[PDB]
Amino acid sequence: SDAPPLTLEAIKDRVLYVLKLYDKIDPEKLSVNSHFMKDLGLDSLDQVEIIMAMEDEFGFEIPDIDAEKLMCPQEIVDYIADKKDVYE
Amino acid sequence: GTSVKPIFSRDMNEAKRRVRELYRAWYREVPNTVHLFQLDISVKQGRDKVREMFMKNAHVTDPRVVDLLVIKGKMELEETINVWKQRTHIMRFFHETEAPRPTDFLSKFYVGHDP
Amino acid sequence: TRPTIRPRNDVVHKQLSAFGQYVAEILPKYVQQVQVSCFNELEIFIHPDGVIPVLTFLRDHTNAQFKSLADLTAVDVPTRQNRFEIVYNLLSLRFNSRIRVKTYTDELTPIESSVTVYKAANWYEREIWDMFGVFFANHPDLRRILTDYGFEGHPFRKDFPLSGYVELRYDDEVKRVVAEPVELAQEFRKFDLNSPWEAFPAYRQPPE
Amino acid sequence: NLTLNFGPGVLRLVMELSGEMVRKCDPHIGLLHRGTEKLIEYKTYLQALPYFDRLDYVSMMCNEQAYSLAVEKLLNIQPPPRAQWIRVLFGEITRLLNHIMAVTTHALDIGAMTPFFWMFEEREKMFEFYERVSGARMHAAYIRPGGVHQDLPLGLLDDIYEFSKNFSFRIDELEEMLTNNRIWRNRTVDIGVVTAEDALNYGFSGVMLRGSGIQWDLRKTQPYDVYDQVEFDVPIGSRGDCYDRYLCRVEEMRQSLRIISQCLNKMPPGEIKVDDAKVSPPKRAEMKTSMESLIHHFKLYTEGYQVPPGATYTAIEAPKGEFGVYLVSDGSSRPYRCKIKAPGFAHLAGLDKMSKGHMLADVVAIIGTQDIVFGEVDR
Amino acid sequence: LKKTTGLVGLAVCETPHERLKILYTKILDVLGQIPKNAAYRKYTEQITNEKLGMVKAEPDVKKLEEQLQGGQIEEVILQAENELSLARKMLRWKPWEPLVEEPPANQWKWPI
Ligand SMILES: CCCCCCCCCCCC(=O)SCCNC(=O)CCNC(=O)[C@H](O)C(C)(C)COP(=O)(O)O
Repeated sequence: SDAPPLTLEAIKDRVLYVLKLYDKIDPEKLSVNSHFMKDLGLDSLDQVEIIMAMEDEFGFEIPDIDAEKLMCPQEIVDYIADKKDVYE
Repeated sequence: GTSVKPIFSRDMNEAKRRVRELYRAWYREVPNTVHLFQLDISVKQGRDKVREMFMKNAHVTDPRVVDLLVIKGKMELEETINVWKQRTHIMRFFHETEAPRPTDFLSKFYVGHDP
Repeated sequence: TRPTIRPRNDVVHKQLSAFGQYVAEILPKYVQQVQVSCFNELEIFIHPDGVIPVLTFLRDHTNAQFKSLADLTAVDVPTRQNRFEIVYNLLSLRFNSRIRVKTYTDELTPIESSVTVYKAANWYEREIWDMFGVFFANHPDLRRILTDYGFEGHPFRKDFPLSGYVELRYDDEVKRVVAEPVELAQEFRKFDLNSPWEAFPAYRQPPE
Repeated sequence: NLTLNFGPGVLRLVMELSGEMVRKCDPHIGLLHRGTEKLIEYKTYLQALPYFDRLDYVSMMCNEQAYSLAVEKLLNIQPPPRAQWIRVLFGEITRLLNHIMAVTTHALDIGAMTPFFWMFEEREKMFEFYERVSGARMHAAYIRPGGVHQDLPLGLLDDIYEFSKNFSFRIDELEEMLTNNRIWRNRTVDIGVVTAEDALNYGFSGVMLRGSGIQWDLRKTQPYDVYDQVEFDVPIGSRGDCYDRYLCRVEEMRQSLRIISQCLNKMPPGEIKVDDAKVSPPKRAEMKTSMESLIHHFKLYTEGYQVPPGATYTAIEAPKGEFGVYLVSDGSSRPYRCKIKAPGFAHLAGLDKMSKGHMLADVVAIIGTQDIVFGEVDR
Repeated sequence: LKKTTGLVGLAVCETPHERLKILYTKILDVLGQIPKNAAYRKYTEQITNEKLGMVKAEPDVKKLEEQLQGGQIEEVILQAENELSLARKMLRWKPWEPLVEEPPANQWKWPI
């Protein structure tokens, strides 16, 4: 158990990298507080695809009930940290 | 008025949730379908075709119709996963042999009498 | 009534009428109509909500014991608000008798599955769903049984065309069987056979 | 626990097996779905008759008879006595044909393959009977909703008698090859055992009932035509397995010989279709001499007869079980709806429960004992 | 006593009179909870009382089989259990109540 603990800085970096690899959001427009619907022009299906990208990047499952409220990368990071039990 | 018996969903939100679940399942399955059937398409265009087939019915505003569509889509997914379809059934979604049909007024005038 | 006319049986007619009134009295929540035809066939017209109770009664009551499900099918009548009528044919071996139960539904109203009453219903319901598009609730596994994989539509509907919408051939460019819009070298010849001068006065409808 | 797809009469079978045992067996059908019931709505009743030849194509005249009985009931007419006797005689000949095919195909699939030839010679002789009466060997279209198409030729009864008096020895050779053989018994005994209550609830009929001890036969409980005028016995099983069903089928062949003998001796004289020219076509000489006969011939062969509105469910004891038709008439010369009930449908639906806890080599035996033809199953 | 009733899966019952009495008394007990005006209750009570008196007035088994018109007392017991199950389910369903709703105006009009 000598592996370094996961930190919200690393969480944000990973989430932003998966956003960058998503080909419908250009890197120059996305921010941690950007909103999927109006700030980026995405509908529900792109949001679902982003959620599955999160699921297979962070190696766990996200129920649909709480997956429909994550609308910005910041609260995605919040949800990951809450399910991950990190401090900083 | 006009009280009707539900199929699965009491309103539009439950139907949308079922639609999202079905879409997630199809999106997960597409790469397995591409590999297992030895198709000549990419995963990207397979998922694009899935998205197009979902968007074909995006105008429906009736929960009974929506969850009947979801039942049919689940039937199709079960047919694909269990490899009950052949490669021909999977490839029928793309119409690679059908000749392109012009939507222009002049072209349809030239070819025949069909509007 | 000389040798060319079918003979009629009054005893069976009376017995079936009596059993129809008996069934209607026992289950007034679901029975809307009872009929006995001139060739001694008893049918019971019920509300859709009573598919499971009525059938269960007819299977389990000591005075009915209709233990065999001979056939389950549907009929499409486009002119009705409820398009499809569902017909159950039941055979009783104890009393050597047959009965028919009818109910109705439309394209969007589910019908309860009767597999828990008769195991034979399973495939029949699948066939109905395959050919008419009637959904059965609580079916163990509802899916197509007669049509090709990925076939669109329900061919036993009246508005479905006889030759369908697609045909199949082998293509050598893509080296597989492909489906294309149907083209017939000879169109099916539609015949107008019905004559004027009605045949049966006993079935004449009021001129409204 | 692996999965096997035994695909391509023609059947696809998807099964899960753990070791040698069969855990689950789902048949996939539709490889012979021709859309017969939709096609029938575009035909007159006479035009629709030949489809029943192709429904269960091992027993043609029996399906013909069932359809004809349904139309007769809707028309409120009755066939003449001689037509009824001819119908029952050819129905028993057809039962012999079907039972030969079923038993010898079962044995061939198991691996015997000699009685197949031995009895297909007899099958060829009965095909000769079919051709002499109708001009066709199998798709006969002989039994019509008014009786039969034509009277028998002048020497047919003698040849039917000559054939039927030697058939018992052929059955005896069959039994000598199969009945007491230890390999056949080991392949058939205690295989596909079904209880009486399960058979009733699963919609089984015919032998699939009588093998489990159920005393039911439609020619005895709900007789049609002249059946109530002939005597015969109903073979009944005791263990409800494949071996008892095989014994029952052999015994029904013998009882069919008995009924055929009775039919040969009591064939009555007279006409062979109903003397009602608004239903049955007139004779050619009458058509060519009389005005009413010409008009009725013209109208019957162009428009067809109108059937009064109504719905019937008519069933017969076909060689494979209860064969039924739900026929709906709207008053015109074309049927509004025709639903065909085939016993093989329910039998194949019950195949899954019949093959629980058996070997892979037993599924073939269960399929053979179910007597499945996919023309009637798919329609 | 006999063996092999003749139907596969139907075992021979020793002492079928006591089984029949117990089943009929259970059926009457269940029917007691149904409203008196219900046709199902009165019809089934009539049938059950008839059969109970028949089995209480006959010690012989073959003569009882002939008199009950069912034959093979084992399937008579099976039918009694089926009736008990139906009585419980029908108490749950309460189908003596008036009709749920009428069909549309021309739902059953044939032809057309
Ligand atoms: C490889 C080949 C694969 C084949 C693909 C098979 C396709 C299966 C068939 C598809 C099943 C259906 O039609 S599912 C029926 C479709 N659902 C609806 O129409 C409901 C109302 N419309 C909406 O909710 C939105 O337009 C919508 C964009 C849909 C949601 O996006 P948002 O809520 O964010 O807004």
